[PDB]
Amino acid sequence: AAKDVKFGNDARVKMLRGVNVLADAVKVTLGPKGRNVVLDKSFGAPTITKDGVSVAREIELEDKFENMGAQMVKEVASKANDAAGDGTTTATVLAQAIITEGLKAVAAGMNPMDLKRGIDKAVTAAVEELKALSVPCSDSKAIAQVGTISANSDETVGKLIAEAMDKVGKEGVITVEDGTGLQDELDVVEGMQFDRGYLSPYFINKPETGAVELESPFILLADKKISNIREMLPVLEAVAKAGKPLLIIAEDVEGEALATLVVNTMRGIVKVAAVKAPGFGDRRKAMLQDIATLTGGTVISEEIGMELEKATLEDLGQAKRVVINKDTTTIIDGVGEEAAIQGRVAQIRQQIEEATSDYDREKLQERVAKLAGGVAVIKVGAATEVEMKEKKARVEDALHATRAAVEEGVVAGGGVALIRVASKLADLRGQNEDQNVGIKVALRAMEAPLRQIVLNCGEEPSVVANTVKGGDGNYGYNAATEEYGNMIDMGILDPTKVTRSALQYAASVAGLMITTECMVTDLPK
Amino acid sequence: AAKDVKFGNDARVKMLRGVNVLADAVKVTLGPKGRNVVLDKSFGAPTITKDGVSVAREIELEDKFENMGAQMVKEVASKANDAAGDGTTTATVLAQAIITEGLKAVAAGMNPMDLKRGIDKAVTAAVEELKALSVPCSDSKAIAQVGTISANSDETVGKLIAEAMDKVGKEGVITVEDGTGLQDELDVVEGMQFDRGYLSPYFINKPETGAVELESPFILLADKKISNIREMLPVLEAVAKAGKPLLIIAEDVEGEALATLVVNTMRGIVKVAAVKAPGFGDRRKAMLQDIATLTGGTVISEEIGMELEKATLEDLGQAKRVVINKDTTTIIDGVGEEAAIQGRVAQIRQQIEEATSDYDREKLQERVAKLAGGVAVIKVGAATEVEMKEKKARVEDALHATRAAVEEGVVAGGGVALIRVASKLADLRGQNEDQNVGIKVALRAMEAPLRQIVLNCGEEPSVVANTVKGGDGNYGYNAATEEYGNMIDMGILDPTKVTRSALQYAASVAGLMITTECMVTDLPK
Amino acid sequence: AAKDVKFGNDARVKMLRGVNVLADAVKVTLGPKGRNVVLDKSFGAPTITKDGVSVAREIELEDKFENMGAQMVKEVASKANDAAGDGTTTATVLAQAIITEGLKAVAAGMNPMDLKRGIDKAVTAAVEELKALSVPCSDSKAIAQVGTISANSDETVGKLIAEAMDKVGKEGVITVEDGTGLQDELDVVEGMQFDRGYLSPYFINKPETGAVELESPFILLADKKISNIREMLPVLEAVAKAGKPLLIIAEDVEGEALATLVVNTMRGIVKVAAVKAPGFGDRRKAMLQDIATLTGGTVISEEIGMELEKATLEDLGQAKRVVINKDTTTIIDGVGEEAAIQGRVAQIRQQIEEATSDYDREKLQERVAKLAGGVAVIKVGAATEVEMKEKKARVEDALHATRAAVEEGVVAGGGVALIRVASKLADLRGQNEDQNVGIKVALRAMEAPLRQIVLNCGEEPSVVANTVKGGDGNYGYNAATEEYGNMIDMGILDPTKVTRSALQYAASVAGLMITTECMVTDLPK
Ligand SMILES: Nc1ncnc2c1ncn2[C@@H]1O[C@H](COP(=O)(O)OP(=O)(O)O)[C@@H](O)[C@H]1O
Ligand SMILES: Nc1ncnc2c1ncn2[C@@H]1O[C@H](COP(=O)(O)OP(=O)(O)O)[C@@H](O)[C@H]1O
Ligand SMILES: Nc1ncnc2c1ncn2[C@@H]1O[C@H](COP(=O)(O)OP(=O)(O)O)[C@@H](O)[C@H]1O
Ligand SMILES: [K+]
Ligand SMILES: [K+]
Ligand SMILES: [K+]
Ligand SMILES: [Mg+2]
Ligand SMILES: [Mg+2]
Ligand SMILES: [Mg+2]
Repeated sequence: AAKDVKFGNDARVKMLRGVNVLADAVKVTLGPKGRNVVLDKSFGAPTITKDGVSVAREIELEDKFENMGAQMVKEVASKANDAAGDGTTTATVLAQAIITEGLKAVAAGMNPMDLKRGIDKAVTAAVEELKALSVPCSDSKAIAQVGTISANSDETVGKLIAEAMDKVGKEGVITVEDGTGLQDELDVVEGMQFDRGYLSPYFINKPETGAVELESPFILLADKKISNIREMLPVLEAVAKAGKPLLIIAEDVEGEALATLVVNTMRGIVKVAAVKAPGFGDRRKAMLQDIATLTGGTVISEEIGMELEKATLEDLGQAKRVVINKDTTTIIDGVGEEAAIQGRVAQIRQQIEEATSDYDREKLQERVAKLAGGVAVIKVGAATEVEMKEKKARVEDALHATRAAVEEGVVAGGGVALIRVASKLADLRGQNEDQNVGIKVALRAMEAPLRQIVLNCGEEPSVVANTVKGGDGNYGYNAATEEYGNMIDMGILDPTKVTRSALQYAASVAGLMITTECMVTDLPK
Repeated sequence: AAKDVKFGNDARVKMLRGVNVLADAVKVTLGPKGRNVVLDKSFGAPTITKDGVSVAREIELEDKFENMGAQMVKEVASKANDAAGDGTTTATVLAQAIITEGLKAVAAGMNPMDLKRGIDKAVTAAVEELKALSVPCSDSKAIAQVGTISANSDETVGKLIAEAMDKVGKEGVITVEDGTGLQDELDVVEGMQFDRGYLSPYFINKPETGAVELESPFILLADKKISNIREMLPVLEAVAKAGKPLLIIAEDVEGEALATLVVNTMRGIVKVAAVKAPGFGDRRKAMLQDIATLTGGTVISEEIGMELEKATLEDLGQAKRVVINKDTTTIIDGVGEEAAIQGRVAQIRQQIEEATSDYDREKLQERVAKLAGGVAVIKVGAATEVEMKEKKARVEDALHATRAAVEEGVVAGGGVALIRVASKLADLRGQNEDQNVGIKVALRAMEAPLRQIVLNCGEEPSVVANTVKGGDGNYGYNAATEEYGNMIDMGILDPTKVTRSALQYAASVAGLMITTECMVTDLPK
Repeated sequence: AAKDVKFGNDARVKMLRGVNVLADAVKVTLGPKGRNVVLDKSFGAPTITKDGVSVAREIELEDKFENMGAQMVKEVASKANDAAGDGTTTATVLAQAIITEGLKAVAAGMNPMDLKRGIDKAVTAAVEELKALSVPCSDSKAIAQVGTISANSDETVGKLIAEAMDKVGKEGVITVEDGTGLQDELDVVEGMQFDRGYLSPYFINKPETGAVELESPFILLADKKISNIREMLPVLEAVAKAGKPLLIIAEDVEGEALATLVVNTMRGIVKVAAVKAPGFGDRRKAMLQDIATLTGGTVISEEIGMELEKATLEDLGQAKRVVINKDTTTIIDGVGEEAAIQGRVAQIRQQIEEATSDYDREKLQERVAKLAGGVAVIKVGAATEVEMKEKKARVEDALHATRAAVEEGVVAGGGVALIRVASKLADLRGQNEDQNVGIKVALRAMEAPLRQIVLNCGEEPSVVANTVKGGDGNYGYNAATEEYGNMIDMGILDPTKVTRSALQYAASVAGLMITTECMVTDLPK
């Protein structure tokens, strides 16, 4: 189709007007007291909301260029949120500020590549300083406060997350499902999680999750290197006869076996998800034995001398749910008899007092954690199905945020540590003075988040910024209570990973667009 | 339909504006550091890319004339890439420069035929000087670096190509297929390749390949000159009963046999692809015997005294794939028993120590290479299907580039040998001073590739050109590291054939446009 | 439908603008070095061509009057080409020149009929002088050069035509069909050709040919005056039972016979094509006997005493193809046994040494030529089906041109003999001075073809014309090599009939439309 082609600033101002309008609409919702926005409905009384994601979903511009600039900004904010979990409106504010400044600098006739270099290395140095500032978010209080701020001040969600992880542990998995009545319920069910996932994304029947999700499956358990589908065909027929999804745990699947597995799956014959055998060596065989006991399955290992041709439904493990991540797989409610699982746990424990090696110490700790802690299952109790989905979404958002905080730490929330680092990295410079200017652009733009928080709360952005500058460390300004103090004390915990990802993706999009010189779109007809 | 007819400069400016806009959009991606271009998408997030091919795929103009001029330019760049393998954006820059200069010179009231003569003979002289500069690209390092630059800096692809060709050899074939897991695997399978292809393009069921591709076929092997389909009909029925594709390897197929073969193929009765018997004389019979052993087939030769009427499925050779090029056919995974193929290889080897003639020396070297080296089969391991296709297409592009470099050599990359030759052929002149002007046009425009590379990298085109002019030979400027040195050293290898084809097709299109005086299009309604 | 009606110059200027635009687009392709024209296509890559036929296929005008004027011009150029075989662009140049001159003369208030008279008698005198200049094109060299220039410099086509006619002869037919592989093959097959064709065009199932073409037909062979369908009804049923086309060769078919034959054919019962019996008298019966032997048929004559009711499929002749021209019929690959045909040939030869009369001498020469020379069948081998059709069209055009040159001779090509006659018939005058002006118009426009040839080659039209005028006879200017010399020697042969027909049809159209005073078209809505 005939195309409208733009070059340089022609496209750039076109992008930037849409970006700025998008963020002008979004940033009013930043902070605990974001400004009201009435998303118009097709019918009836429209919906009033106060979060950046809600409005960002409801935006389209007649100007195709402004619209697509908004589309890239929304895309990059989504990229951040995937690696952040919150700060979505904060990510939008950062994106607008850095994008607008970078486009204005590009229009100033100065080097775009140097802008990108300065911005990127400044972001790397800021990530390093945040990691230095990153204190480990491990305590149940900090986890509760992370689930609080992530779910827009919901303490109970983070508190229950901390309880579930304490009950089950990291070697297990916490899963969220539909609640029965109106109250959530947590169950430490018989499951496990090992750090081996699907060998091919072709097996993913739930592409949104990035993990194969099978309900009440048959679980083949192989401690062996597999090369041919001829050995596997009777098992495929057996599983297809009962109409259950199929999960393979093998030491290796190679060549024709995997090829015909892919062929049979794309034909829809069998729902097959094949993963690596956890660990290596004898530990792998023992862990397969734990799986076999928990799911009522059996280990198919050549050391037994038994072949895969004669593998049947009882031989294959049975669970109620399995989730096969990229390099991780978890079993939820293994159908295998629970007292048998207890006997296997006692077997692993007697193996524990037989071993003494610290490597073996931690490996057996992991095994007993997987088998006994099982899987945390959360059933969200809510009244209306719309509130059911709302609450569940809050729950997984807080869960992802708590994982990010555990793995990256939490800095003081409210945007005050940003002011701290601005007081710190005010001296950062690049190889070219253009890189210096990009660094200073970043320093300016990165105080904007707190500024917009205070603005939407109805108070003074820059005055709060200056007063925080007067302080140091966690000294800052609760924009909800609007009080100066230690943000950690009043529970405003923004994880290191959240702001880190938001800033990194904002830098990525700003640099990429700074280096953009032409574009092609469709004609406005 | 009523037509918009243009004459002379009326059509010419129409063409040239589209050409110039096309290249203005394309050339920003030239070099290792091409400029960002956001191709728009029909929905959601558009596509950010940095290569001229992708953007060339996404361009259409409302102006019919500018659009259609850009269509010829895209076509001619494709013609170059077919005979080049890369330099696509380089070919686009060359095409714009030469075409624009030639159109301006035509508009200058000056002889177009002389322009074409000057441009063409200058391009021929430049091809001669490039061949003089063409150093043989035969070593694994140079092949790896060709696969690197062709795939936009991908060393591993060229390195694996060098390994595969060392394992299999020239007399075999390297084939790329879908991988099973996430890592590629290379197999030296039992196949072969001889330099005889289809006698009629009608047999090509894969017109894009220019080669008949048959999967698990029946392979008739005839050492005889066929003339009638009456002898062939029982074989056709036998092959059609089993539903396999059919590949004839005959000394000759003539008259009624070929006619009714074409008729039956048009009716879709049998998938028949007939090829010449490799070589001539007794060597041909020996090679048919090698094929018969490798594919489990039999040689149908009149010297045995047996007739073709009694040819059946077991008699016909069996492979897993066959690819019949224009004058070349390769067999991939011959179903014939492998130890039998080994016995045949030992037979050819004992024939080797029976012979002593150098002609026979090399013929038997070729035979043993074909039979033992077989076919290299590469299964590209990738996660997502989109990245699967991306990686595979990179692989075949680098493969075509490596073949071109082997058959033509590599000159120093980055556009520095172009500056060398400009310093060299600055004295080239034509019979008419118009031909001289065309030659000087070529000399000017041919430094533009490096200029645009340095421009897109963000640095000075003409200053780099001058500094290279100060140097000689492989002295030049890495536009990625942006350093002056020997462009051969850091792997910047542009094959002789790539730039040769790009320049030749640019000259062809420029001369054709220079000689064009009128054109007819549809009315713009 | 409501009509736009134009009178006199109102229509005439409308006509002339379309004619002039058509020729302005076409004439750039005249000569061996015609200018490039890029026919813009609906999709993909447009088509670059250099011949007037291709561009003439690609023209339509929004102006209804100009469009339909160009439609008459294209029609008359087709009329010329049918009676010429080439000079299509030459005919277009002549048509534009004469029409434009005729219209500027009519607009001068001067007699149109006198213009017509002058033009027509000038064309007749020029035809007479061309025939005087016409040297017989009979040798294989001249035939090869005719097939060369006709196919735009293709020597091999004319050379193979000369070989085929030497092998088969005038009394046979040279047929061109699809080749099997990639090379053509010539076969002197058992056929014949006699100078009697269909008695009714109703029999023509191939109206484009003007000849009934029957594939593998049943050939009734009669030596009798037929009057009734009753005798043929059993034969019609016999032929319809086997589903073959039917060819009658009878001394005469009259009245109800032919009428109900037409009825049965229009009902589609039988594919009947009835022709005259060749010659008259006993020679006719003997020639029917030759047919009966060659096609395996039988002669149905009353001298035998046998009746037509009992005529069956074996009695009817069998061939593989028959082509029934207006007054000529040829048989290609008579199914009749070949050694039987040889016995019949020996029979005719012994008849030869029994006869002595020169009339009988040449009649028997013709008979033996028909029976032994048979039919030349050319199977054009080519790679692509598009190139197959291209080559077939080239071959048939060269064949028609060679026939025209054999029957009319060749004058020196390149347009130099036109300049010769302009030196010669400069003195031609008409009865009225208006007729004189028309004659001078013809003289002026007659040098225009060479002028346009030299123009498209990029050189001086009028200077070449003057230098040729300085010479005489075959002295002229090769516009490809651009050299002064003998056109006959350097292979540039333009047949007398080609230019004769082009000029005659140009004169016809010019005179007709000059005498046009009004016309009617549809309204432009
Ligand atoms: N008491 C508080 N004082 C100051 N800032 C807060 C407080 N509670 C939450 N915030 C910050 O305000 C933001 C709420 O904005 P919100 O509309 O949720 O956008 P996002 O979804 O991007 O976080 C959070 O990112 C959080 O860091
Ligand atoms: N390190 C380098 N220094 C200078 N030039 C390079 C370097 N690496 C690659 N190139 C050149 O840059 C070009 C990459 O441009 P690209 O967008 O791939 O266009 P194309 O597809 O036409 O090659 C290659 O043709 C290559 O010759
Ligand atoms: N070597 C030559 N020198 C001069 N004239 C030539 C030569 N070869 C061919 N011609 C003439 O040029 C014409 C080619 O024009 P072409 O595009 O084929 O138009 P047309 O199809 O009407 O002939 C021929 O008619 C032929 O008479
Ligand atoms: K909020
Ligand atoms: K590139
Ligand atoms: K021509
Ligand atoms: Mg929030
Ligand atoms: Mg490239
Ligand atoms: Mg011609």
